[PDB]
Amino acid sequence: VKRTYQPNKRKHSKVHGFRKRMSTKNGRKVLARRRRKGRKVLSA
Amino acid sequence: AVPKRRTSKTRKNKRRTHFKISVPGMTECPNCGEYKLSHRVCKNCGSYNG
Amino acid sequence: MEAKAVARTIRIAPRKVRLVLDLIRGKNAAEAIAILKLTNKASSPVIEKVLMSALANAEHNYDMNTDELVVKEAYANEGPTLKRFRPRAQGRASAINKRTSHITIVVSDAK
Amino acid sequence: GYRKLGRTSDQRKAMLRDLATSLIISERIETTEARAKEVRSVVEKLITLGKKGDLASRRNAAKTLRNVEIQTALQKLFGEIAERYTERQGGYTRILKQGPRRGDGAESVIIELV
RNA sequence: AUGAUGAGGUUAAUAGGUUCGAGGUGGAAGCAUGGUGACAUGUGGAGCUGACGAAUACUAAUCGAUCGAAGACUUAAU
RNA sequence: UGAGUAGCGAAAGACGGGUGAGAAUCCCGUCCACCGAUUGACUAAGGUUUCCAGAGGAAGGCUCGUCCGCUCUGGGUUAGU
RNA sequence: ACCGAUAGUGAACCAGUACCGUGAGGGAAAGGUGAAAAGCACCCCGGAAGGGGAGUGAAAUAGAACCUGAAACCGUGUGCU
RNA sequence: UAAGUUAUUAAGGGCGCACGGUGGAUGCCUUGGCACUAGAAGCCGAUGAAGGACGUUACUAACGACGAUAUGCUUUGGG
Repeated sequence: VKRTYQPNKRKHSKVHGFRKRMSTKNGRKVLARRRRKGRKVLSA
Repeated sequence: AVPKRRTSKTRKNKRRTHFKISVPGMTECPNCGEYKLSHRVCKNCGSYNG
Repeated sequence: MEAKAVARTIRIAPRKVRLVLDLIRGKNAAEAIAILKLTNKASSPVIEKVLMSALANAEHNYDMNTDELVVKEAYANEGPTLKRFRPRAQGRASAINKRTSHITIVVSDAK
Repeated sequence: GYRKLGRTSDQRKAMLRDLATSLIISERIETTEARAKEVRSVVEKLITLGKKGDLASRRNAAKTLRNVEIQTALQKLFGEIAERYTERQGGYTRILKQGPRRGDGAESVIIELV
């Protein structure tokens, strides 16, 4: 049975990485919203 | 099926009446001096001599 | 006098130890030792070591003769359980209690 | 059958050939009571073949032993094991109870050649 | 099912083996002879044989330990 | 409480000798058994120290464990192609 | 004329962390020996764990599973039935 | 002999008390929170920000402090 999560490094960093979030305008807001919370992992 | 209703600690303690073990059924070996199981060998230093 | 010995947080369920503690409660000392030696139960060696400890405290801690003592008391209380799990079918998961016990033995010379 | 031992017919026959060979090699082995009551009837019928001593007996005994070295287990039979019981009739083994064992509570016996 | 209930525990036949039979299969290994050979024939209804009948202690039921009575009171009769 | 109840996850092990407080379950050995267009050999993802040697037995291991993919202590990855 | 560790911040603790999700995001639970560590030298049973003494202490059912220690629940002995 | 009546047994159970275990309520305490008052202050950044990664001690796993001058340096006052 093929499950929903197949791990992959390139896709993970190319969709959810810092550069991808710091690229668009609602990704800078995600970082600005995760920094305020105090999260120790902003993007990965 | 599921129990319809809880079991008292009277019913439980009654039903555990015959749930026990018995004394091992042992004799005294007339060489070792110590105790042993009848028809088995002397687990202490010794033999059977049957 | 009475001597006593305890073994705390023995890792055996208490109602498995109470089965073999009931065979030796009341008997003599050298008889109870052979009973604990010649029984199939897994809790026999533990109770045997606790009984030998209570028989050894009597010779040294309070001087008395070890050929007269009788097992005056022998019981097992509960102790802190351990909480483990077992993952069953369809995502569920059931509990597992790893019980422990405290075995106490008191030997007296009848005086 | 005579008595089953939790093994299927094939695994049981193999286990009995194994046990009888080990017994005639070492001459006293520690096993379980229920198997000691079954090797009793398989080793005693091999010493009868060893006491007959024909060539048809070597070949009808070769089909119940295993091929292990020591001599071979078939040469120890027809030699020493068959020379010492040349006047004894029957009762070539003896089983002794030792007691239950840890882990199974299975009565472990010793069986040897009398 | 387990126990229980039956046959027995050395002053013994209860089981296993071992000797002898019943029933089963169907004529063995080895050798000899006849064939180029596959094979056939002879000794020998042979030889193998779980549970069935008889006998024999050869081996194992050793040594030993537990439970279990002294018989209530009235009345009539003798 | 249900209750010492259901289960203990497809399958062939037997003995000998060790070690040890303790062995059906650990180490060595002989016999047997299983796969063999695969349960064998090599590598991409993906895991990320799980690899090795010396010690350990509280918890994990559906039992045991003197053992381990677990705990402790020291190590191990070498490019002009 | 605010709370007093189920309260008061989600967080009196090394918490926005174990973790859980592909991700945006969600989110706990965990306080207290003693006045001073004076935190049990030494002897005995045990392989160790754990005890029983003897000592520290005003107190050891104060021994780091540390103030007090209750109810459900689990046992051991017994008076009447 | 006869007729009749009655009792001890407790495998186990019920109630009452004595002594233990479990578990962590309650009492008392507080390293920290909540809601406010009066007075500073109400921006930092291309001279490289907020926020972080990696490192630094005789050991160092982590937290604070710090930055190849690294568990910190000089100098002027307090002590």
